[PDB]
Amino acid sequence: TNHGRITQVIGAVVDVHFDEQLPPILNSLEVQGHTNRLVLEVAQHLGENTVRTIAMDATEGLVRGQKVVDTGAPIQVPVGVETLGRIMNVIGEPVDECGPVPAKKTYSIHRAAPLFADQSTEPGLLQTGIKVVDLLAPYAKGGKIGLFGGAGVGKTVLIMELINNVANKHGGFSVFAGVGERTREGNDLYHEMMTTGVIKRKKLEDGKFDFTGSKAALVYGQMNEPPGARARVALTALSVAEYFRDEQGQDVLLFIDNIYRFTQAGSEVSALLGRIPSAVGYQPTLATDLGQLQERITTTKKGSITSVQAVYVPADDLTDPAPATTFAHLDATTVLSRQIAELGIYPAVDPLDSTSRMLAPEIVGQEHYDTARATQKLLQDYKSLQDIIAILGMDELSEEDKLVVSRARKIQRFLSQPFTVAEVFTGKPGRFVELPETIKSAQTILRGECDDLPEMAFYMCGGLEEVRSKAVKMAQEAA
Amino acid sequence: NHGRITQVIGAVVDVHFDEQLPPILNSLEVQGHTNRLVLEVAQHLGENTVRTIAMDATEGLVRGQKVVDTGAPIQVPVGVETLGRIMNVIGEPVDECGPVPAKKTYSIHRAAPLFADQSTEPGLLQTGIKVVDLLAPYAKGGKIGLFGGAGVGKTVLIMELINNVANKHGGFSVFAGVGERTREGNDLYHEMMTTGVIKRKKLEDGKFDFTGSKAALVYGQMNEPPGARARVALTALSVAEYFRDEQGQDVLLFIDNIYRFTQAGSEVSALLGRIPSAVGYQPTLATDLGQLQERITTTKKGSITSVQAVYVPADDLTDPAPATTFAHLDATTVLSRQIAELGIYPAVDPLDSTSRMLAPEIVGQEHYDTARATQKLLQDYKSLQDIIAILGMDELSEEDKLVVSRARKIQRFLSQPFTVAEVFTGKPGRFVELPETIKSAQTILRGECDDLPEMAFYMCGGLEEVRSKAVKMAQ
Amino acid sequence: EVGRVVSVGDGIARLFGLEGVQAGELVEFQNGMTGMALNLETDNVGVVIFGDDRSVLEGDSVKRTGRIVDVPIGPGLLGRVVDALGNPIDGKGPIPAKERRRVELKAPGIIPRKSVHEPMMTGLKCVDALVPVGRGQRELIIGDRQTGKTAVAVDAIINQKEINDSTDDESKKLYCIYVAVGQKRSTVAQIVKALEQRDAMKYTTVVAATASEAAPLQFLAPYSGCAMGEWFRDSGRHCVIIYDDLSKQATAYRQMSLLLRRPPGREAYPGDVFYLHSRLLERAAKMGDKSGGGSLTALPVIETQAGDVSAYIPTNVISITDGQIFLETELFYKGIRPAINVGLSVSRVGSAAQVKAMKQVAGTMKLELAQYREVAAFAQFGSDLDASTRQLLTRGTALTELLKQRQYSPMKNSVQVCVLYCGVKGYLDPLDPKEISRFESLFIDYINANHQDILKTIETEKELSEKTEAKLRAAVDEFVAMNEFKK
Amino acid sequence: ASEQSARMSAMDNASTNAGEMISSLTLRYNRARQAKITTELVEIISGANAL
Ligand SMILES: Nc1ncnc2c1ncn2[C@@H]1O[C@H](COP(=O)(O)OP(=O)(O)OP(=O)(O)O)[C@@H](O)[C@H]1O
Ligand SMILES: Nc1ncnc2c1ncn2[C@@H]1O[C@H](COP(=O)(O)OP(=O)(O)O)[C@@H](O)[C@H]1O
Ligand SMILES: Nc1ncnc2c1ncn2[C@@H]1O[C@H](COP(=O)(O)OP(=O)(O)O)[C@@H](O)[C@H]1O
Ligand SMILES: [Mg+2]
Ligand SMILES: [Mg+2]
Ligand SMILES: [Mg+2]
Repeated sequence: TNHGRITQVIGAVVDVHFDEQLPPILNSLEVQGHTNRLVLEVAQHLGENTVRTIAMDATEGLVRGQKVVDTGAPIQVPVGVETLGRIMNVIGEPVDECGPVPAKKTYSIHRAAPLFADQSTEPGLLQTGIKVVDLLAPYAKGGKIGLFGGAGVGKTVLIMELINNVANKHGGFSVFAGVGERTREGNDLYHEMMTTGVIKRKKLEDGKFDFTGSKAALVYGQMNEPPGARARVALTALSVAEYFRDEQGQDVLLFIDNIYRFTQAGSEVSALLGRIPSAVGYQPTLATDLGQLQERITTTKKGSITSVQAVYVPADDLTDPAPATTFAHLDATTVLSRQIAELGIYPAVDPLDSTSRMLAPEIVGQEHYDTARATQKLLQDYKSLQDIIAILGMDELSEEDKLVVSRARKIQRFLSQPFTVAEVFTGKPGRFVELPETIKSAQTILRGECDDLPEMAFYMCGGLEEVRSKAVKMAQEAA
Repeated sequence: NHGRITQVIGAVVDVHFDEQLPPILNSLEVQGHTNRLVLEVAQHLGENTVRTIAMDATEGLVRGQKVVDTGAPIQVPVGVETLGRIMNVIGEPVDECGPVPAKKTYSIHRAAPLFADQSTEPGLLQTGIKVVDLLAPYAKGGKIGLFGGAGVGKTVLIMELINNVANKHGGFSVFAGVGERTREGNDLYHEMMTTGVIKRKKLEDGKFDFTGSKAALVYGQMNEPPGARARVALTALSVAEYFRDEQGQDVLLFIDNIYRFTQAGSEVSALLGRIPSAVGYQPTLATDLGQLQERITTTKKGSITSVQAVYVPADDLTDPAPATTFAHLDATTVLSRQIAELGIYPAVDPLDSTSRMLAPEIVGQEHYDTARATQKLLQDYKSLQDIIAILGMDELSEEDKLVVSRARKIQRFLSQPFTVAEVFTGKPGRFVELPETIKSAQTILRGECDDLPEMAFYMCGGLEEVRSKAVKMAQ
Repeated sequence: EVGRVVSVGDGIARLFGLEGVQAGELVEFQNGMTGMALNLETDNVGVVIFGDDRSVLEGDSVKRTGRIVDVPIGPGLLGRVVDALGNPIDGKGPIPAKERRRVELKAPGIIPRKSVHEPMMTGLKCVDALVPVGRGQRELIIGDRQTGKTAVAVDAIINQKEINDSTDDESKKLYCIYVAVGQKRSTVAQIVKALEQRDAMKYTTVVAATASEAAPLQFLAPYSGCAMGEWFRDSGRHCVIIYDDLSKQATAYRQMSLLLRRPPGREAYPGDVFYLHSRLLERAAKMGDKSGGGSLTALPVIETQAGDVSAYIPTNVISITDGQIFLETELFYKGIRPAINVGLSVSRVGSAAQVKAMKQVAGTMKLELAQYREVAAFAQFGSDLDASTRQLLTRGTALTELLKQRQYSPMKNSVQVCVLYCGVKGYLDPLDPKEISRFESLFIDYINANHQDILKTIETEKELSEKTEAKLRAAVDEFVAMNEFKK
Repeated sequence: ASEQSARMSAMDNASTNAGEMISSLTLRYNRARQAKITTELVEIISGANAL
C-alpha cells in the first residue's frame, strides 16, 4: 500500500500528496487516524504527485499532513445473497445494526456499460395493477421507467404501491436505492418490507441473525449524508444489481428515489473541483455522468434489470436540464401533476404527458392502442373547451360538446384508484385492477353505454361493476 | 506613524507602513495635498500594507505621498454646539459660520446597545396624515420606512413629517442627507431658519450664536465619492447617540435615502477585491446595514425615532437592498407609481404598508376594526381589477358594484393636500386628527356617503369639506 | 502550536501556521476574540471571526484550543437568552451547565427511529385540524413578509403552559427553543416580553443571533439550537425548535463563503445550501423505545418574495420537509387571520398526528372546505343555485369564519373539538357569519363554566363516544336557547 | 334584439381591451426575458472569474 499526506481541505474536497506511485482516478483512499472510517474517491490529478478527492463523510476533524492509504482499487461493495434482507451504505458498510455482511465477493461500483452487441429482449409487458399506467403508459419488462413530478404529487406512494404489486410477486430479486430522500421514508419502507415478507429477519439466541429468503437489498445515501455519498450510492446499488444480472442471470427490479439528487450532488462540488458552471448552476459533466449510470441499467442476453426512477422536477419545470436530459434515457414515462392532485384524482398522472415506447399496435393490440388514443383525444378535446366554458359557459356548448365533457370527466374520475398503502390517508381499501378489465371499462365509457351513470360514481373504483354498485347505493340514498 | 501610498484605484488607496500598522477603522491624513483628504482603513494585506477608502476625491495623489496615522477613528464633535449647524462626514462645518467649539468628540464607529439595554414601550405619533394614522400608525421610539421609486413623494412626505412633528416636538432632532440633491438641502436649511427650528444670529464681530436651535444637519450628497456617502449616516448616528445617552432626551432622526449607503459599498467592494453577490451588491450587504440600524433603538436612557426614505430601483421591491431593509423596520409605508398616476398624493399603497402598532392592545378596537375593514374592502376591489379591465363593471353584481364605489371613495379620501405642496398645487394644507379620520372611514364603510360623488373626496381632509364640495359640485 | 495573522478583512482572517488544526475547531487571538477555521489551504488558513475585526492586526499571535466548536446543553438554558455560542445576554448570571455538545454532528440513522404518532398541539384551529403536526416532524412555515409566521410559532409556544403545568412527567411535557437569526434585538425583546407576560419562559430558551452579530453566528445559531434540543431528544423529553428565518442563515453562509474566495453558484449562493439545511433538519426525529423515546420537532420559517416559491431556497426547504403551512397576504387582508391557505398547505403525517376526536370532525371539515373553495368563485358572480349548493356555501363560509383567531389567544384541543362540532353539525348555517365571532367566545365560556366534565372526558379518553356526543348536543341546544343572534 | 346588439358591442370592446393588455404583457415579457439572460450570464461569468 502507498502512503500519502493530506495537503488541504475545502468542504467535501480534499487534496492529497503522494511521494510516488500516484493512484488512478476513481480509486479509494482511507484516512488513518480519524474517529470513524473516512473514504475518499480520487477525482482529479493536478500535478506534482498531487490528487484531488471527494470525501464520503464529513471532513470535520481533518488535519493537514494527516496520513492516507491507497487501496489499489475503487470502492468495492459486497455482493451476493448475503446483501439480501440487509441495509448497506455507499461504502458497503451495514447500517442495519444486525451484524457484518459475510459476503464471499466484492464488485467495484465503477464498471463499463454493456456494448451495443449485447442487445435487449422483447418489450415484455409489466402488469402493475394500476389503471392509467397499464392503459396509457404501459411499463416494459426490461426497460427504464420514469416518474416525473415536483413535491407533493405521489412519487413515493406510487413506488411503494409498485413494490407491493410487483416485488412480492416477482420471482427474481429486487434492489432499492435511496438517493437523497428523507430518512423517515427509509425507516417506513424497511418496516413495511419486514411486514410483507419481502424481508425475513430471524434473530437467534447467540445474538446473530438470519436473513434467509428476503428477496430485497437496500442502499441509502440520504440527505444527511454529504456529496460524494449521494452520488456514489446509486452506483453501489447498481453494481449490487449487476451482480445478480450477470452471474446469477435472474431478473432484477431496481427502484431509485430520486435520481435528481445524484445530479445535484455533483453540482455541490463541481465549483470546488475547479470547473466553470453550466447554464443554471449545474455542472458541465451532467449528461455524461448521468448516461454512464443509465447505460449500465439495461437488459442483456444474460439477465434483465427493470428500473423505476423517481425524478424530482423543481418548481414543476420540465425544462430543467436534469429532467430534460433524463427524458431521453427512458423507455416509459409517467408525469404527475399538481393541477390533477388538486381535484383529488390520485394517482395524479397526466395522461397527456405520459408516454411509452410500448404503446404500439404490434406490441399491444389495436384494441388497446385505439382505446388509449381515443381516451387521449377525448381528454385533449375537453382541454380545448376549457376557455369557452370559462368565458361563456356550458349554455353555449352543443350537445356533442356536452357529451364530450361528460365522458372526459368520467374518464378523469375513472383513471383514479385507491392504493393499499394510501389507507393511512383515505381509509379506503386498496384495489388491484387487471388490464383487460381496464380496457373493457374504457371501451364501455367511450362507446356511450355509461352516459346514464353519474359522474360521482367513477371515483376510486377498481372496475366498472364497482361503479354500478356505487351508483345504485347513491340512488337508493337519494330516496 | 508615517506611511507611503503604493497604489490608487478610484476611491481606494493602498498604503505601506514600515514600523507599525494602524488598526482598522483608523483615520489617516494625506499631507501633500490641497484639501484635507481623510482615509478610513478597511483591510490588511500583508507586507505591512493597508487598504483604505477615501472620504474625498483622489485626483492629484501620487505613488509616494506621505500619510499620517491619527491613532483613532474618525471623530465627530458632539454637544448642543452642533445644533443649528451643518457638518460633513469628517465633522468639518460647511455652513460658513465658523468652527464648531464643542468639547467632546465621539467616534464614528460604536458598538450597538446590548440586549438588556432595550425598552420596547409602544407609543404613537401624531403625523396629521390620514393614511399612516389609520392603517400604518407610526411608533414613537421605533424605526419607520418610506419605500418608493423615483417621483412618488418621499421627500415631500419627510418634509411634511418635519413640519407636523419636529416643530411640535420640543426635544432635539437630526437630519442626515445621504446622497440627495444639494438643492433640497439648502431649501431645508432656509425653511428651518424660517420656522425657528434654527435660530441663527450674527454678532457684531462676525461670530454667530445658534442658541435656541433644535436641529442638527449632516449632508453627504451626490457630489461626493462613495467613501463620503458610506460614512455619513454613522456621523448622524453618533450625533444623535450623544443626545439620547448623556442628555437622555428623545430625538428624531431623518435619513434621505438610506439606500445610497449600500450603493456606495456596491461601487467600492469591486475595488476592495471582493466577489460580488447576486445583483452586483456586496456580500456584506446585511451586516453593514444591521450595524447601522441596531444603533438606532430606544433604550432605558433615551429614544431615537427614525424616519428613513428607502429608494427602490426600477420599482423592484425584490431587490436585495429594500428586501434587507424591511426586516429592520417597526413601521412601513410603501409608495407606488400606479397610484400617483391617478393624481392621488400621498401615493401610499395601503396594502403593502403595514405596522406593528395596529393591534387592539395598543390602539382601540374601533381603530383596528376600521383599518381591517378598509383593508378588506381595498383587497376585494383589487381582486376585480382584471375582470373589470377585460369585461367591464356591467358583468359585476350589485354587491361588487357597491364595493367598487366605496373602494374608489376611500382611495380618494385617503389623499391629503400638504402644506409644503402649496408651491406646485396651490391648495392649502389640511392637518387631520385621528378621530375625524376614523369617523369618516366608519361613515364611508357603513353607506352614509354613497349618495355623494367620487371626485368630492379628492383632497378634502375631513368629511365636512367633502360635503361642502359636493354641494358646490351640484351646481 | 501557534501562528500569526497574515491578512485581515471583513470579519475574516488568513493565518500562516497551525499545521495541526482540525477543520472546524475554535481558535483564539491575543485579544480575547475567537474564530473558526474552515479553509485549510496549503500555505494559509481561513478563519471566520466571532466578532469585529478591529481587534486583529496582521501579526497578532493565534493559538488553537483543540476543541471543535461546541455549546452547552441542559436545563440551565431554560428561561435564559443566549447567543449562538451559549454565552448569555439576558444580563442575569452565567449558564449553569456542565455537559457540552458538538455543533455539527451526524444525524441519527434509520434504525433508531419510529413513526410519528403523537401530536404537537399548536393551539390554532386550522393547523391542529387541517394541517396537523406531530412529534418528530419537520414542518415548514413559509410565506411573505408580515403574514403571521412568528405569531404562529409563538402561539405554539404559549399553548404548552397548561399542558406542562398540569403534570410532572417530563415524558409528556414539551420544551421549546426559539432561534432568532437576522432579527433585531427589539423584536427578540418583544417576544421575550410576550412570553414572560404569560409565564411561557420556564420551559423555553432563546438563541439570538441578530443582525449586528457577525455572519458566523447567524450561520451557527440554528445548529446550536439543534444541539440544545438533542439533549431532550436523547433523554426521553420532547422538544420543539423553531428557526426564524432560515433564509437569513443562507444569506450569512453566502457572505462567509464569498469572503473566503469560494466560488458562487445560483443567485450567488454556494452549492452547499442544500447540505446546510439537510444537515440541520434531519436532526429532528422521533426515537425508539430503546433510545428513550424522545423527539425533536422542527418548525422552520421562510420568507418568500412576491410569493415566489419557485426560488432556490424555498424549493430546497420544501423538498426536505414533511409538510407546509403557506401564508398569503390576500387572505390576510380579506379577513382570514391566520392566513393559512388550506389548499397548498399539507402534512404527510396527517391523521396519525391527530386525535380521533379531531379526526371525526376534521375529515368532514376538510371535505366541506374543498367543496366551498371549488364553488366560491362561481357563487360570487351570482346565479341561481340549488339548495344543496347554497348549503355548501353556507357551511363553508361558517367554517371559514370559525377558523379565525386572535393573536396570542390559543385554545385547548377539547375546546377546538367542541367548537368544530358546533360548526360541522349545522348549528351555524342559519346564523349570521359576522356573529360567529361571539358565538365561539360565549360558547367557550359556557362549556368552561358548566361542562368541565365533557372537556375532562375528551382530554382523557381522547375520543367522542355516543355519550359525549349526546351531552355535547344537549349543551349546544341549551346554549342556543339561552342566547339569541341575528338569525 | 337589444340584448344581442349590446352583446356584439361588448365583445368588440372586450377584444380591444384584450389586445391592449396583450401589448403591455408583451413588453413586460421581453423585459423579463432580457433580465433572465443577463442574470444567468452574469452568474456564469462571476463563477468563471472567481477561479
Ligand atoms: N391571528 C392574527 N390575528 C390578527 N393579527 C395577526 C394575527 N397573526 C398575526 N397577526 C398580525 O400580523 C402582523 C405581523 O405579525 P408577525 O410578527 O407574525 O409578522 P411575520 O409574518 O413574522 O413577518 P415579519 O416578522 O418578517 O415582519 C402583526 O400585526 C400581527 O398582529
Ligand atoms: N394515492 C394518494 N392518495 C392520497 N394522498 C396521496 C396520494 N399520494 C400522495 N398523496 C398525498 O401527497 C403527499 C406526497 O408525499 P409523497 O408520496 O412522498 O410524494 P412526493 O415525494 O412526490 O412529494 C402524501 O403524503 C399524501 O398527502
Ligand atoms: N403631495 C404631492 N402633491 C403634489 N405633487 C406631489 C406631491 N408629492 C410629490 N409630488 C410630485 O412628485 C414629485 C416627487 O419628487 P420628490 O418630492 O423629490 O420625491 P422623491 O424623493 O421620491 O423623488 C414632485 O416633483 C411633485 O411634483
Ligand atoms: Mg418523495
Ligand atoms: Mg428624494
Ligand atoms: Mg417574524
